[PDB]
Amino acid sequence: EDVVIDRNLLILGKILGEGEFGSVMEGNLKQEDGTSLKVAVKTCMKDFSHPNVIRLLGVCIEMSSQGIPKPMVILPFMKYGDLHTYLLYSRLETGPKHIPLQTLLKFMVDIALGMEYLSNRNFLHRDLAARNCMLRDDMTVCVADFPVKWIAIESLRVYTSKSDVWAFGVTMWEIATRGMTPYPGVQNHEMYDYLLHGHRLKQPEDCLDELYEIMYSCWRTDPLDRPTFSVLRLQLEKLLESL
Ligand SMILES: CCCCNc1ncc(-c2ccccn2)c(N[C@H]2CC[C@H](O)CC2)n1
Ligand SMILES: [Cl-]
Ligand SMILES: [Cl-]
Ligand SMILES: [Cl-]
Ligand SMILES: [Cl-]
Ligand SMILES: [Mg+2]
Repeated sequence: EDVVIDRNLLILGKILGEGEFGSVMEGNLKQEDGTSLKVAVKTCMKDFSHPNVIRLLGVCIEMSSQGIPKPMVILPFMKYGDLHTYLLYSRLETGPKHIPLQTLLKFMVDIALGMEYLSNRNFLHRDLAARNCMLRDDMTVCVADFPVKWIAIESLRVYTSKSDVWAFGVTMWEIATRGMTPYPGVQNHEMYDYLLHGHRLKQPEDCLDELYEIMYSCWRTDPLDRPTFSVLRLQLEKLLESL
């Protein structure tokens, strides 16, 4: 209840994208200090506080004409949008400049730092992917939105933090390939058999051997054999310093 906001401080606009239970609308939130803030409205998070984890600005429950409730979650606006679509733009003219290797690692580290936070609070993401990572105006990444080619083999139906590491591994692959779909040539219904027979995501063309080892360690068959987010973050931070 301490999260709720009076709708009269909210103005909706265009549609930014399509979400799970409905569409996401841009909007203006009139802040306490009287100013107006650009926000995103989707049409457990308030306890989260971390720069690489999406913050919740509040919630609105607009009543309809018939009285059926229309809940709305107020989130920050990020002009650079989801990270998946950003990777695709970068390899085109007009879009963002060619993303260097170092910057790509900074994305991975940010995500790693964000998952380290949620994993310390023993919170499972259950849907980590490059599409669910947003780029702030300072080009830092934050996790949000908490599908077969991202799910861990053991979960194909048990889920732990080590499954988030699996998804994190795939996300690293998405980033290193600048927006490729996982498992080219393989179809969704073949994934369990494909993984069960020991096959994993192949190494990208220009990717570093020591960067592939890190993301490969995310797909070890035994979840307990996989590294924690704290180990992963430091490995990426150290690989980044060696450039
Ligand atoms: C995780 C979503 C938080 C909302 N913030 C935001 N800000 C700007 C854009 C944005 C920025 C540029 C262009 C379009 N949308 C955006 N797109 C959504 C991303 C997720 C998707 O499921 C729905 C749309 N979200
Ligand atoms: Cl409105
Ligand atoms: Cl945020
Ligand atoms: Cl962009
Ligand atoms: Cl592959
Ligand atoms: Mg999403």
